Amino acid sequence: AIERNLARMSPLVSVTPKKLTWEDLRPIGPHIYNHELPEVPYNAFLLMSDELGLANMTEGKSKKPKTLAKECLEKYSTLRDQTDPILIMKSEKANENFLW
Amino acid sequence: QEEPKIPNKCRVAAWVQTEMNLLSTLTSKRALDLPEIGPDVAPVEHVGSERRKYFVNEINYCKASTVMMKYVLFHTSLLNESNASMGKYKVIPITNRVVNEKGESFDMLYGLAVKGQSHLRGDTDVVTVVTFEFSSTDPRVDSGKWPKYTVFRIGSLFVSGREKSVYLYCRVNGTNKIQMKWGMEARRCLLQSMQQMEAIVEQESSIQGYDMTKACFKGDRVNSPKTFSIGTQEGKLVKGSFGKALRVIFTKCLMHYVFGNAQLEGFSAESRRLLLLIQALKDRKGPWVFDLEGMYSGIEECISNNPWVIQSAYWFNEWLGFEKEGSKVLESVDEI
Amino acid sequence: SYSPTSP
Amino acid sequence: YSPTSPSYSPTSPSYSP
Amino acid sequence: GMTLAKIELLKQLLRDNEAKTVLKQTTVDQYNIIRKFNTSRIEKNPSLRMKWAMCSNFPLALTKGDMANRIPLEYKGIQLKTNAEDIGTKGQMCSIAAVTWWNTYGPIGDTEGFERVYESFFLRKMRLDNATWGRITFGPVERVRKRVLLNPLTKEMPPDEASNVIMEILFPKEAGIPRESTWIHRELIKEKREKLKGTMITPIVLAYMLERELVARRRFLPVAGATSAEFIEMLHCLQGENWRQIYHPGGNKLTESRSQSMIVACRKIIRRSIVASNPLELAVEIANKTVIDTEPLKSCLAAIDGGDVACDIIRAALGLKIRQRQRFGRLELKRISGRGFKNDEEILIGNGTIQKIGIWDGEEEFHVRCGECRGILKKSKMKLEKLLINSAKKEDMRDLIILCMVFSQDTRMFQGVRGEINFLNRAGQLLSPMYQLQRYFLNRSNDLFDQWGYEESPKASELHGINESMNASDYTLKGVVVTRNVKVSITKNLSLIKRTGEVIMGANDVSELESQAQLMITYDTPKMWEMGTTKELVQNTYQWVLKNLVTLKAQFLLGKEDMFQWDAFEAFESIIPQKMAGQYSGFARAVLKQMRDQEVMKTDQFIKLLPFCFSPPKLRSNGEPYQFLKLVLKGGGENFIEVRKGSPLFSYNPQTEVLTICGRMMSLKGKIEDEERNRSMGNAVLAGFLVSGKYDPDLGDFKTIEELEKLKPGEKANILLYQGKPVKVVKR
Amino acid sequence: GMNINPYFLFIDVPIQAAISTTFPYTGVPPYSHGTGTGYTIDTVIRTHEYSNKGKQYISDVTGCTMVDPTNGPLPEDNEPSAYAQLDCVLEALDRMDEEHPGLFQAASQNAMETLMVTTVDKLTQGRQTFDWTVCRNQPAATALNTTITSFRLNDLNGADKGGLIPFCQDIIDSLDRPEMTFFSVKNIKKKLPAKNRKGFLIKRIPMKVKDKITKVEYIKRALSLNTMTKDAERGKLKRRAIATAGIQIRGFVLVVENLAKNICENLEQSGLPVGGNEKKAKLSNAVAKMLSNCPPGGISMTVTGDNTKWNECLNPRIFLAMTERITRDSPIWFRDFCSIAPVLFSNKIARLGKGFMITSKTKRLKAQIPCPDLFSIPLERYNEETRAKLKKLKPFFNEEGTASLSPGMMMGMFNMLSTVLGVAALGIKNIGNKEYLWDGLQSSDDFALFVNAKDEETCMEGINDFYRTCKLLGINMSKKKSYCNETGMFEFTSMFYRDGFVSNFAMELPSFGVAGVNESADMAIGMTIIKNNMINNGMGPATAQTAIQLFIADYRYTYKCHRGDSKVEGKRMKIIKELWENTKGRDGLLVADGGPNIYNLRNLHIPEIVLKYNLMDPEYKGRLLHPQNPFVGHLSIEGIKEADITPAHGPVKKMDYDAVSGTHSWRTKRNRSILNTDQRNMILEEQCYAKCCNLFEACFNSASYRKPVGQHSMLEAMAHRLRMDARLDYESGRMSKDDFEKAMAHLGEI
RNA sequence: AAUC
RNA sequence: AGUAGUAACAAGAG
RNA sequence: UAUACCUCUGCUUCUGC
Ligand SMILES: *O=P([O])([O])OP([O])(=O)O[C][C]1O[C]([N+]2=[C]N([C])C3=C2N=C([N])[N]C3=O)[C]([O])[C]1[O]
Repeated sequence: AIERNLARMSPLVSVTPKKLTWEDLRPIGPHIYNHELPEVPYNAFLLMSDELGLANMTEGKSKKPKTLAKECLEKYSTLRDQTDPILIMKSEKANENFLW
Repeated sequence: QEEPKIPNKCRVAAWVQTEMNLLSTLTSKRALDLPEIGPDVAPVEHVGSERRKYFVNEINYCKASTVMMKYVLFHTSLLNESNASMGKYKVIPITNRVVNEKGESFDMLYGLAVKGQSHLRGDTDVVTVVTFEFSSTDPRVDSGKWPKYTVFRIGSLFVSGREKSVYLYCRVNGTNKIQMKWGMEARRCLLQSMQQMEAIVEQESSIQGYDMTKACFKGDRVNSPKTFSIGTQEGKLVKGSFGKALRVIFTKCLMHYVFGNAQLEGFSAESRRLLLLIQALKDRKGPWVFDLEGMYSGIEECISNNPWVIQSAYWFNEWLGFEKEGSKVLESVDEI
Repeated sequence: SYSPTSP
Repeated sequence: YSPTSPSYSPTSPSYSP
Repeated sequence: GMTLAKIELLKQLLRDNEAKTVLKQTTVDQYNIIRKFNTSRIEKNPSLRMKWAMCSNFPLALTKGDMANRIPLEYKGIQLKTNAEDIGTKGQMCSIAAVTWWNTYGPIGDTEGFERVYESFFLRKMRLDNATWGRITFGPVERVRKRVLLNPLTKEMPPDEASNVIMEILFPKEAGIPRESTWIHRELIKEKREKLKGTMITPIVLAYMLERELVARRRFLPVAGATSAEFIEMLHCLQGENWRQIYHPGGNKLTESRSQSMIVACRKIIRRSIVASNPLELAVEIANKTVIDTEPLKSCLAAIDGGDVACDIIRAALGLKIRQRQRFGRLELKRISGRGFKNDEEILIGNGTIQKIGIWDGEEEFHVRCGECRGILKKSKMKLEKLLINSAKKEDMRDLIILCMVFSQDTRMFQGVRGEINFLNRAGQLLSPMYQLQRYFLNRSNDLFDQWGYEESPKASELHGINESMNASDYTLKGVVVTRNVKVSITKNLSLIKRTGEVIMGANDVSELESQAQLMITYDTPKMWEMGTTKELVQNTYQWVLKNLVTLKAQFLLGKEDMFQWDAFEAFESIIPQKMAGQYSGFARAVLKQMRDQEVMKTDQFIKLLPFCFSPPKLRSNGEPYQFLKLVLKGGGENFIEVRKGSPLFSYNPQTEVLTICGRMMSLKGKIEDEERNRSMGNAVLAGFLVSGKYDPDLGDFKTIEELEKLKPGEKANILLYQGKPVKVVKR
Repeated sequence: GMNINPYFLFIDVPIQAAISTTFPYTGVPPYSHGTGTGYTIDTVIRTHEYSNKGKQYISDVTGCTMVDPTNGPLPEDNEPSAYAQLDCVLEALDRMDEEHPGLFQAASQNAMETLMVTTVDKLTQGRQTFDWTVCRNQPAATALNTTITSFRLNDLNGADKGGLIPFCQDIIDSLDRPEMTFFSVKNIKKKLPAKNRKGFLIKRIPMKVKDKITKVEYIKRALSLNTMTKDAERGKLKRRAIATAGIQIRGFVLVVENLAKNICENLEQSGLPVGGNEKKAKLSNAVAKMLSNCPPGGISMTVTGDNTKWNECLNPRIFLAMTERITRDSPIWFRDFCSIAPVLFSNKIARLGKGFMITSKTKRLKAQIPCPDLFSIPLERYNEETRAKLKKLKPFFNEEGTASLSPGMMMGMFNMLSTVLGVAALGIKNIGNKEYLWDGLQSSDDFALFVNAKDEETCMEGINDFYRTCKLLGINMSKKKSYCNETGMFEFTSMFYRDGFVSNFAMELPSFGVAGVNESADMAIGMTIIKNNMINNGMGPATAQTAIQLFIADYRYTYKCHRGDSKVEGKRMKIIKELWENTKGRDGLLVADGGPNIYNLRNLHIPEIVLKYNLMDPEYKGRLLHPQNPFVGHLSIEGIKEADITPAHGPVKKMDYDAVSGTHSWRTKRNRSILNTDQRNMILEEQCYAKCCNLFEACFNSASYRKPVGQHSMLEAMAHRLRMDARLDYESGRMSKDDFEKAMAHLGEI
């Protein structure tokens, strides 16, 4: 029956195979090289390489997060007591005033 | 019924490369909070201890290691507030405990964050978090990196000697119960990287018949240090240490989380099929295909607006080109 | 004890 | 000898003239 | 007065309309359906839900009792529990702080007979406590995936048999129909009761802990020379792929387990010693320094009364009396007279299939035994003749007759196989065809007797036969009778000879079965790598070639062929089928000479073949050596060294100059000639054959090994090295 | 500047050796948001898209639109095809019986004999099941109970007999009933006396009401499948839909699957139902033989294969034919039994989830549109994507808001039986006596075909035949995902081969974290996962020791149980710090009580409570392991040893661990969302059964251990026991004359 | 010298 | 807004 | 309407083999 069916079945049905040669492997993602599209933005939850930690040498004991964040800002008082907003970059749909 | 919003198409961006190159690099600051362990008795545990002294510290003393420990410790506290103080708006700090070469606990603060109302019923239900983060980076330099961010100048610091201006990157972001949990379990980035390289240490330890850890990293009497193809220099390959090749994977494993979504999974899955077909040609196992263009459409429809996917697509095309050049050495073998 | 290096 | 040392490995079969 | 309370609590319940109807309508079978009834959905992310739930105020649920009320509502300004009751427990909900409180300031409970209840676990610790650790060795380890026992048991039983024993200990009255199993394990039941007497722990916990130390936990694990449970429990610290660690587990070890490892140890020694000139000298060397866990092989062979052919051969070589005592499960035989020879036959069975079984020829006599009962047995090639036995238990005499019939390999026994038997494993592995048939007829014995035959009893002084029912009857089984009464020297090539020059055992009499040990076999000899497995020896050998490739390649190119026969390559020969070993050497020695003489050298191919050139060579009739496509080795379809191509064992990458030996990658950079990168393989692929030009369409299709061997010198031919590399080669 | 590229590792190390680094399992898996109706309808359309050239007819039973592809016209394109010819299946099945002699009748016997022994409670051990009574998914144990109680009203007490056969006999009979009545609890007010101003209070009591449905309605509900979307499905961009089965169908599937399972075990070229090391052991030998048996001076090629649209093509009517062939020697009662499950799937109905949500962005409003009200709205308000789908659904759509899905295997469930149909293709081995020999492996949809022939030109022609052979069974090979290469390396069910199956640590990585059972259980699980990965998935001692470190971290933060000497602030940590000061043997304290972590590579297999028992204070160990502590509760035989684990590949299999039952072995509060819904009434229903069962366990202690047997009344059992207990205690002298008469008096009333 |  | 990505959440209910 | 700046809820508005 299988013999009879593979006989009467259309040759169009096939895996149509081809041996792979290196120059068949065209580079993946043609669009990512096109400059018409916009540069992909940073969309990570926190900052990574660009991050900047304020060093506050501890008394070798664990403290509450609020107290820690306090003492860390107590040292860097110049930044903690900067009440004057000097805007540099603004997000398309954001509020300079509310954020600050 | 409104039309569904589709991820828009982006192009390659250098900041992803730059992130990779920097996160890989070594520092003088150990972040990882690796707790105590039982005492060593079995000689396997004594080898296991030594192997770590090289493997762990190679990660610990790198940039990615601290960034990872930040995300974990933040996502930990952020989830704790989200359940405890559901109705209350709370100011959560971006804490991280660090230890220097001399051995002193330097508590860091990368900025302040604000968690909104967190009545999170479903796992996918979103709690809006607003991030205010310190930075030495001028956003005008690479403008196209920070469409989402809003930056203020808030003073200056003389960290090196030059008056390096301190900025404040402000952004309205969002997380959910799942991401916050998967964040707390981002320490397992160590294991995926450490095993992969301990395997190569074992493989080589078999051949020389002694612990080739010390030998692989730096080298000893008989054996010189292991070296890997690691990166490019204006279109010409460069070699790097085992210690670097370790960190490059550890970084990748962290980026897998930091840019983890449906776009990455779909790409990672379909791109393996091509990675194997390439290995077949490298092994000279005459590989055959039935529909390549169809197999490509599967890989290419996963590239939209994931930084890591878009850069991995580039890196893959770069690596393919280098392997495509190496092929020319073989095609002219056993044909005299 | 180990202490890593780079270029 | 420590497992990290090259002298830890066994006195293997070496060839001689 | 517990009885009164239960009745009064049953009264209170039956006054409720809902409870009344439920207890009337629900059957004892249906109990298992109403118990699993609740509002609780299955949590398909318990990792998340827990981390979340832990950040709530009152995640936990207390059980409504006086002990729940012992907890205060708050402590030092901390909310321990809440007044609001849980839906499930019908009791006050509480925080994780409530747990920590209880463990700190809570009431001090009664921990009497805790170590006796949780014995199974404390033993597991006691084994690690009293254990001693050896030394870590770095080098290849071939790992086999065998079905092993995870945890050591107190006394092994099937699930059903243990379940009843547990019932008799904890829940006597519910137990039900008393089986014979009760009387068999009566001593264990009595012992467990006395140990679990003064304990407050919940029965369900005791049942669970007992079920652990009775029911078997057998699952597939990758192992290497350690199958004993007390090793398998430590399997993580025993060995990896590319490392090994010696570990002596404390407490006690079994005699059977020692005897098991004792055999494989000898079988491994002999199988290796066979190939070396003066095997005895090499066998004696290793045998002395061979260790089973801690006890040396000699001490084991001296202490244990039993083993196989291989054990006796070594026993003689060390200088000990040989116990010619073959064992077939429960059956323990001892040779009196005769000597049999194993031959693989295609035996047909009753159900309607064919199975390769190693049949034993010649007439022999054995002194059989099975528990309390004893006897003497005689048999011929696939037939039982005479079976004398004494009177003891009915079941011991019943089992002894079944074992002897299966042992005899009588064509009437195989005809009795009318059911289902598994000779192949679930994982496509092989199961011992004789040891499978023994298990079948032990339980289902009704077919065996019926399918055998019957005749009249013997009529002598003390000879009186027995029937199927095992009673002194007239119609006894065909060739069965019951009665009322019960130095050597070894050769150079490992053979046991009497004073009359009669050989009783040889090196071709030991089993060709390569099987895992139960305990850990440690060879206290610097050449211990030689006793290793195929893939272990293959890898270790090729490493020695590379370790001295400088001096080896040099002295060979000068002329000296003294490396061909080098200590290293002797161990490698013992994992070659000792039948084409010389023919391989014949081929390899020719192709190697054809590289240094012709000056078409290929260092990768030199390294590949040099190990095969230890065996004294064997050429064809007309002087030419044998030709090959691939060189086959002991065990597995994986193990071969393709000559024209690369193989799973040995492969070379020209591009990177990387040599992959059983997965492990070495580098041949700075050990290859610059001109060599061009030099074709066609020249060093067939002995007395060298490349002329490129594939000539005239000559026709590629020629077989046979077609290439039968060609007169100075005839051109077409060979295919590896897919898409045609060559035009001529005979020198 | 030096530009790092991570792929450049693949220059030094080959892909398979370092495949672990191509799996992003530190990241978050894809989840589904909102409805799954658009995903379900897509499946509904696509299932009929591959069967549209078959035979379309109207079911005289249901009155639905049915589609039959089987024995349809053969395809003239490479598009998926359900057009499987009956003869070509029967031939491939015959070929299997020839190659494996008397396996069918042998497998049928084993299953048939098991069916007789199988109890009704076997249907309790399942996941969320569709409950026809309330028309919502519920636990299998409840979904079963609701059906038994409902069947008792319509007068079908086959369940009471204890066997599954008479209960299955009731299910097929329940279709014949003209009306099917079922309880539907409805609230009633009731004044109760209290200490109020007006001394009383109103308590809304539940009252069971007898609600009926027609013959047709029940028949459809019985054939209905409830659809969702696959959440946490790895290595996939876009999402896909799945379905849950009813309590009726679940009975017959268990037998047919058990039947195919018996065949599969004995079949050589099957990856199921074997698993773990046993799976590798088989595939290794299979590969070794399939490698070393090949003709010398030829080429052995491995097709790393995969079938697309597996469930969407495979027809139940082919699966029906399979059972009839397998049960040919078995008796006529068993033939008809195995025939039901496929017959139900042949006329199955698909429930289209929740529906579609519509919103005005300006007004800022939203509202769910139920599936019955899909065509209530003009289709101009639905978006292009949904508009096209809803039009294509129309000729299959029912008024009650369901879709007639006669073709395909929406839910699946037939994995073992679907593997066999695959093996049957691998059994053929040749077509037209050509110069090739194929033979492969099968794990449901996943396959790996080996081909031994003269040259590669012949091999590919041999593969082309397999492709065209599989089309006649209803198996469509994925030209996209499937690829071929010379034997030596291949992929089969996320297992990567390269002259031996290579280690892939990233697959098992998610399991290393806190599983979330409880403190005492999660510790055991945590170490047992570490030690089992050192064995099976090749984790070196350095990474293994780090995996212990990284666990205690996740453990201490999750359960907020840091060391006593550490000064980390927290509600619990305050009492932990006092325990550290109070306790002398601080090494005896568990990690969950702010004690030190003493675990290493060697002692992973030993429980934490046992390791420290000798080092504990006499007071602390008393508290920790108090026999009558309130935290632990009524332990179930499964509740102590076993616990769920979800690996990223196969179904959720429950592994077993070793832990001591102490204060830390607690349970969490029940989800309290039920209190606000009308489902409240089930809380009373539960606590009612709870009382009965808990009182039964007080009479029969072995009930907790081994399943009680008996077709008699649950009260009758409790009566006779408590009668004897009282009589024997009196005659022995544990019971007094005062208590015995009172006992006999109370039992006298019953 | 296995099966369970 | 933002998260996010083929459909949701940006609190629900009495 | 109203109580309601009150009350309840955080997987139980469908998670299969
Ligand atoms: O372990 P083996 O491969 O050697 O095979 P098996 O199963 O027969 O081993 C059991 C033991 O019994 C001995 N045996 C078996 N038969 C039937 C005979 C013998 N020995 C002799 N002399 N005559 C027999 O007829 C095996 O030798 C083995 O020790």
